[PDB]
Amino acid sequence: LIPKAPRKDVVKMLMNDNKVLRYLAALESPIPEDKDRRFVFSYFLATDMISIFEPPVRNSGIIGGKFLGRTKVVKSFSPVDNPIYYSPSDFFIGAVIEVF
Amino acid sequence: MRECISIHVGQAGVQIGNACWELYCLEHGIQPDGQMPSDKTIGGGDDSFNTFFSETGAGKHVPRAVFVDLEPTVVDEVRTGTYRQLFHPEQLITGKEDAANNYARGHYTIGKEIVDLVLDRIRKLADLCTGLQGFLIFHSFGGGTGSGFASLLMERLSVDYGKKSKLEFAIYPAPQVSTAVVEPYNSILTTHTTLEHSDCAFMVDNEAIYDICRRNLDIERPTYTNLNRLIGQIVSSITASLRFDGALNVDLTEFQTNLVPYPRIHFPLATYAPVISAEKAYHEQLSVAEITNACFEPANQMVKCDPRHGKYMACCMLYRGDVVPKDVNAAIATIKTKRTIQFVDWCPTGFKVGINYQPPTVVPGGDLAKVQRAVCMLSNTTAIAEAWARLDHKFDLMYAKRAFVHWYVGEGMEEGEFSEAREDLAALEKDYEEVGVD
Amino acid sequence: MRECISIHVGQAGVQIGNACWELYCLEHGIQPDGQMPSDKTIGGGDDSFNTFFSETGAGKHVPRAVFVDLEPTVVDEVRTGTYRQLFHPEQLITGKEDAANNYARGHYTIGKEIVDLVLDRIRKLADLCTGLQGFLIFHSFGGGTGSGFASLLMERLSVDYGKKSKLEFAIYPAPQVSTAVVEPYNSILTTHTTLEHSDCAFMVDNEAIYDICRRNLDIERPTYTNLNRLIGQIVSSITASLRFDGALNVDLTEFQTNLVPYPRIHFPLATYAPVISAEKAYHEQLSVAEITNACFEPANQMVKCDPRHGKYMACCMLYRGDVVPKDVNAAIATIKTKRTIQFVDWCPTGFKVGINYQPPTVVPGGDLAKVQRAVCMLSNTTAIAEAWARLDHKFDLMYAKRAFVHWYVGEGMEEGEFSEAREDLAALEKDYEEVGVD
Amino acid sequence: MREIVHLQAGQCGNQIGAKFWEVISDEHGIDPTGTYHGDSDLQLERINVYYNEATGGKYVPRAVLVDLEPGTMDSVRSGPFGQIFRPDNFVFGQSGAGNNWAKGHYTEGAELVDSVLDVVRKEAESCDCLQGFQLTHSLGGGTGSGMGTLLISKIREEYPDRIMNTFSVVPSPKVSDTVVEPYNATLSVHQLVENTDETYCIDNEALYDICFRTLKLTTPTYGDLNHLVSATMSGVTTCLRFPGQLNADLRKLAVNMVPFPRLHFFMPGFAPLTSRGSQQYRALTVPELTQQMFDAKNMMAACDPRHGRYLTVAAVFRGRMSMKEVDEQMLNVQNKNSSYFVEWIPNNVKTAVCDIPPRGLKMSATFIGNSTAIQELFKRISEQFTAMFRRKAFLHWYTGEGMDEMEFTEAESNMNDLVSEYQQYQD
Amino acid sequence: IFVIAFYLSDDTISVFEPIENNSGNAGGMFLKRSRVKKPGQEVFKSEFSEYIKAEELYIGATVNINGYLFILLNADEYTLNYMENNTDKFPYSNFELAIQKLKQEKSKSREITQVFAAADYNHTKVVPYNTFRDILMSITMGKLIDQELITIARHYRVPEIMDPDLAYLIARAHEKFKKNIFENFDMFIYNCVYEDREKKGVLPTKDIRRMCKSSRLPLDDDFLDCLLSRFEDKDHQINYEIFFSVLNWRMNPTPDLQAPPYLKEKCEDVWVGMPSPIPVKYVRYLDFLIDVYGLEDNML
Ligand SMILES: Nc1nc2c(ncn2[C@@H]2O[C@H](COP(=O)(O)OP(=O)(O)OP(=O)(O)O)[C@@H](O)[C@H]2O)c(=O)[nH]1
Ligand SMILES: Nc1nc2c(ncn2[C@@H]2O[C@H](COP(=O)(O)OP(=O)(O)OP(=O)(O)O)[C@@H](O)[C@H]2O)c(=O)[nH]1
Ligand SMILES: Nc1nc2c(ncn2[C@@H]2O[C@H](COP(=O)(O)OP(=O)(O)OP(=O)(O)O)[C@@H](O)[C@H]2O)c(=O)[nH]1
Repeated sequence: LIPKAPRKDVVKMLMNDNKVLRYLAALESPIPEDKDRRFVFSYFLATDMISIFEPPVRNSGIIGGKFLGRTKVVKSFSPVDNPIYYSPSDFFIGAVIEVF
Repeated sequence: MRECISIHVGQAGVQIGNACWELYCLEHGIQPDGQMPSDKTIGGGDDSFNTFFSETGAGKHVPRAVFVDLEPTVVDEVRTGTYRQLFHPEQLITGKEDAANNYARGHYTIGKEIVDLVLDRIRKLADLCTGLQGFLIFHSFGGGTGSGFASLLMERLSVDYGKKSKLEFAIYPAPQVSTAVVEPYNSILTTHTTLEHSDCAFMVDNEAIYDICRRNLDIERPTYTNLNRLIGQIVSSITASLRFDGALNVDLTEFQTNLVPYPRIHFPLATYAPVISAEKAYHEQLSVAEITNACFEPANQMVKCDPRHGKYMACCMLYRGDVVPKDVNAAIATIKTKRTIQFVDWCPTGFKVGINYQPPTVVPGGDLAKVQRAVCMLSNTTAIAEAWARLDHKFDLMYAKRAFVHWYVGEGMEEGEFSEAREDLAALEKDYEEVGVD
Repeated sequence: MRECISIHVGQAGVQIGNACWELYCLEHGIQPDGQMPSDKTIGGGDDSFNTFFSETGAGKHVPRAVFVDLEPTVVDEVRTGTYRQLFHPEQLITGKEDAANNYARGHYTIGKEIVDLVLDRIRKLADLCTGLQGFLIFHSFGGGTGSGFASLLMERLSVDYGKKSKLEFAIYPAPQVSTAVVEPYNSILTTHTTLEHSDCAFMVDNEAIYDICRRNLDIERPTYTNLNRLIGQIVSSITASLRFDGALNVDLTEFQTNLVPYPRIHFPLATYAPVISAEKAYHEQLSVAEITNACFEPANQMVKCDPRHGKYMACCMLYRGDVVPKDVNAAIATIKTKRTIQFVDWCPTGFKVGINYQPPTVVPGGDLAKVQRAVCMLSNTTAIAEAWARLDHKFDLMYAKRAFVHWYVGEGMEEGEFSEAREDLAALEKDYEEVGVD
Repeated sequence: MREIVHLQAGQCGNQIGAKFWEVISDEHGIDPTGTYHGDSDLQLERINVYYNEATGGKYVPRAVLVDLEPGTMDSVRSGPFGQIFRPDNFVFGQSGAGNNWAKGHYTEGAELVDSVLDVVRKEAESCDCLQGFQLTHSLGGGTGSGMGTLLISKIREEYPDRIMNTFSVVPSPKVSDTVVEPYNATLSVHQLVENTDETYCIDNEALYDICFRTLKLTTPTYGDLNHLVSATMSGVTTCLRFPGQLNADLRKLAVNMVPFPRLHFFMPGFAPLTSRGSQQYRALTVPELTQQMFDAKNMMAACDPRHGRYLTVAAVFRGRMSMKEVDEQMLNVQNKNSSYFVEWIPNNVKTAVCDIPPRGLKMSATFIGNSTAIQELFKRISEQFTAMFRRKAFLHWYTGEGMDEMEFTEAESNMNDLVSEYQQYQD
Repeated sequence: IFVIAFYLSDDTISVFEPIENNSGNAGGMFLKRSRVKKPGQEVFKSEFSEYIKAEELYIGATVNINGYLFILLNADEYTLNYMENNTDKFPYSNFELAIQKLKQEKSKSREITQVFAAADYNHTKVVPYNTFRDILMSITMGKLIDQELITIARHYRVPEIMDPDLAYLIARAHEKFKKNIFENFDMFIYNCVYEDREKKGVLPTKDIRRMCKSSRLPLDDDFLDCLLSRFEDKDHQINYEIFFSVLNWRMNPTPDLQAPPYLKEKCEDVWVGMPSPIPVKYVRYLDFLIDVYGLEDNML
């Protein structure tokens, strides 16, 4: 009849504050000139939060910086009813990832 | 040529129409699809169907009828029967509102915006026809809607044509049974409005129909299927003169010109003598003398009027099937000699006899047996005055208490008609005794 | 010989062109691919199809039509639909910008630089034409584009060719239904610019087609799949006499000479009598008498004008199928003797009958009937001046307040022409009044 | 060919530019990257009304972003579609907004208008023939107003023959947060109305009321509001890109809607917004479509037109429709409230029928009607401006920037002229 | 050669004529779609006079059209098809009856054998139709009618049903690409041989077609359908790599097109003679010979 707000977990969102993780990433590019766009991961154990970043690369060309702010990317293995956000328990060397 | 247009207004007319056209199609041999078998009778609309069905270049015998109904339930049912491809689509005029048993609700609030359509139908029949001998109007008086809209359509057809007969059947209000209490009100309203426009209005009663049923049909629990079937066979008999041929012949115009005595009084009664069952006709036997005696037995008529409490003045006998004229005239002479019967002076000749040779037909799975001789009897006698006596000393109490008039006045009516109707009826009964006396 | 040129100006013209052409190809069997298998109807490009096609050295039936439009969307959809391969590639002239409901937008800003191309195309058709009876032009008054462009094209082809014929059919804006408050503006502009060149223009109404569709065809949610197929049937009916042969024939020159009484006034009305659906045709009846009665029924028309509010001066019967002169004349004589119609004393007769034996043809996935007797109604009356009174008083207040005039002055319009329009309209008004006077 | 180039200005021009472009891309099946994934033949066919076509099947959105603080530009950049935006178009300055209309109109824009004009005429040359440009900005928002006024002023002479369609957020009457907002609005509205032809007025409070009413979700984001407004704009955009019977032209709408030279300000409304259980509790019938369609609550621009009437109205409907239902509903709405329209032009309604449905739900529509429904808005801004100006507070900043009050006088004069014109025409 | 059209809906026989080149007709239609008298009645009549039925328009026939004796030789395939579909009033087309007819005679078996043997000289496994009809009329003493010989030729025809191969289609493709300046498939094929996303072997064609439409590959959708037909399998997942390698024009010759004239037509010049165009071109003996009596040889 009448809705109500959902519930949040103070244990998750206060205990391990700004616990962050970093990784390096490679991509497959249409253009042959993009073979080594070494990209960086950043994970937050606050809301299973994910962000991705690009370091400036000296004199090789491509501008660096930010490709996407912190995002609750729903897992490609997370159906429309079940919102997983690529639980970091899956990340491993040479993993398989598809976002946007 | 020789054709009549059928009109059925109502709750009260749908099932009887269903039965009668089922009998029609059965007897002419129409397949309920509509066409003939490999026999060659489809044509330019001119063979035995040229009187009832408009079989046209499409090869389908199309009934020349219009049903108009206020409450779409039953008409949807009749379209969801089996003969729907037979019947004509917009000859089935349906509405969305009942007349709610109120004469004036039927005649004023809803009816007027339907007469345009019904007139369009009847005129598009009037253009095609050439003989247009008249109409067969089916309604009732104890009808929630068959009263007022029927009166209005009668008025318009009277004012546009006064050059064709007007035949009316009616299931009359039961004398002592009254399903509705608005029955006396709307019934007398219908009567006093229709007296000065109706050519031949005839009656029959459900109670006496049932009495015949459990008397000699050996049916203690009959139904509508049965009642409507009986009335349909009656009308089939009265139209047999039109359909088939015979030695001597009469027409509905002759009926009017030769049964009603005077102005006003044109409400006679009817009967069908050989009402028996399978085994009864099997090991029994009918013949002209006893069919005459039975058709004039006081109980066999379908209204509770004792002839010995009245006096005969007119009789029309229709015999159908094989017969010789000798016994016919001899038996009617013997009945003339009879001492229990009563003839007034005016009618030394009072017997209109009409013969058709073709036997009456049966309906499959029905009640009536095979028929060798049959008769339709149409008699007019003074006896029926007592029924109107009953109706008036009924209505007088309701008027004394001004009961139920609030509905009519609130939907917009005034005392004028309510007053007038009583002395209209009173003039009717006074004329009844004035002519009954000598 | 007997061949005509079609012009389809505008968003609306080009689509009903597609629909009617989809009709045309069937009754001569032309396939959506435009080639028959091995059988032969080809020859010197000279046989029944030669009225509208010219099947040249590649055996492809080529429409004798032209399609000019401003917005490329619909010309694209028909360049990608089912019939682009048969339609001739660069006949289908497309633009890039609309007309924006402004008359002067199509008449001063865009139509100038396209008229050259279109006139070149029509001349390189006229050379291969031999008989060239005339032009069937389709525009629309409230045309969201085509009105201004049609004005210019029509006036230039009139001035350069003052000897051949011009016939105009156009969907007429509704008495009360609105798609553009600007519609009165371009309606009156087109009228006061066209009444002095148009030989005869014929108006119909979408609401009226719809009303027919849900009274008789039983279409409760039509579109103009349905109603365009209807109008295509209408034009096929008027051109069947051109196509086929028979007892006696009729021609557009006769229409020009014999429908219109006087200069200026050249506005008749069009109707099709036996509009009827599947089951009604299947199991009902049609003949000349009732179909004529129906076509003269006052509500069957495509423009709401009351014949009792009007008076007739001309009528043209187009009887197609199996009809014969005796019943033709009997029906028309009865119609004459009937008194509801009130003919003026100008023309003691008011009728022009035309015959064709070949029945009309059905279309797959359509609504029409296997009708053997069809009749096209083309009648000129006096009931219509009410509509022009309607339009002028629908216009006068809005001009007196001068809504949207800033648009027209910005695109380069002044007000002398707008002033002139209403006295042109009042001229037509008093003209109808005076010709009615007798 | 006819096509449109988009301009997004101010820190909410960012808001909506992001949401609007991403909504259209999702409608057209272009991935966030750009590689077109063709699944609707018609939209592939007519993509050129918005998009150029690049190699391998990516499509630049011919849209240009303008702001002052690089952080917001980088945020929208970081959005899921900043990659489908342009490093080309990423022109921006170095200063701070100061939320200052005066600085924006005279100091900050004086070194940005040049470059942005170069870019816009570059794109105009690049494409064949615009219908015009849609500009999404704020009137209360400081720098959006400061930029947009000057930009439209110059483009006016740049092309006197195209569509300068403008979209503006009305400050919340209950609160403007920024207290100089009434001053900015009075400054902007003058040049806005003077230069433009068609302006959209939207306010945040009514969208919040919708969120309470049918969204009922109780945890809204301005992003959800942007989602709504993106659908709103898409509704009027669908006509050009789509086939079937429909007069698509914005100039068509202009000549069918705008009665007088100086009537430009219009108010939107839109069609089924599906509630908690209405998905399976709502039957999609032309009666109920029109029922909600012409309703006071579902209206979300300014304030109940209950007080006023409707000068003229126009409605476009997406889906498989026919004319009879819109026709008969027009009859019913005219006969129901014979007074609630102006007698000034009988039959004041326009209809349009896009054959193409949205992707997922069958029937939708867009409403747009011009009414006497801005009187209360600018009378409100009148009382605020008068009350704050009578003591000329918060004005030394503007004196330092180089202003004076004669322009304030003439602005309020023109605005009161608008009030008088509305009142004398309708009333 | 006259168009006589039998309208089964009205029993009328339309007589129309096509103009010839440099001759003496300049005519055309002769009989306005009219029911016509049987040419075997009187002027004085008592009973219902008769009219031409559909019983006697057999192939290779005599007829009168009110005077003029018309003779009838040839027929079109669609008329043939409708002929055999329902044979109650058309027992002629039923070939089995001719089977019994020729099965009646036995003695002529070896005689037919040597006659047909000497007819050939190389045993080329075809035979000219003129020779076929002559030898069959001979064996029937001139008692067979044209129609059943036509039908039996139709049945035991030689099979020669072919279609254009890929050679034309690829040549036209190459030249169209030449016209469309986009000749270089360096811009397209390399982009594709990247853009294959999740591939091991072959790919659904619904992807190739859609990426073509996306890239605006210059071609008509009709040729798109044609080539996709010419390169397909049961699942429509062809080897895209060779698909693109072959559609590329890094090696090709260049033919071109003829007229679309009307010569191999049937109001223009092919043969228009007694073997009018040609019904079935060629035919072979041995099957029909075995079906008649081909015993004591091979299996029989
Ligand atoms: N005429 C006729 N009457 C019947 C039949 N069966 C019962 N009746 C009686 O006929 C009356 C029908 O009258 P109404 O019900 O008023 O009929 P109506 O006025 O046409 O309309 P409704 O009230 O809506 O059905 C009932 O009161 C019954 O007493 C029948 O088969 N035919
Ligand atoms: N002939 C035709 N008429 C249509 C079609 N669809 C809608 N209509 C009718 O077109 C009429 C209006 O035409 P306009 O709005 O003036 O169109 P236009 O001015 O030529 O140009 P557009 O901007 O493309 O619409 C209406 O009366 C509709 O009944 C169609 O497909 N064909
Ligand atoms: N995307 C986005 N836009 C917002 C949000 N909240 C408010 N806005 C509004 O967008 C308005 C317009 O911003 P701009 O047009 O960029 O204004 P400006 O001239 O740059 O300077 P300011 O008015 O100080 O922002 C602001 O005044 C805010 O009121 C939000 O939460 N997200």
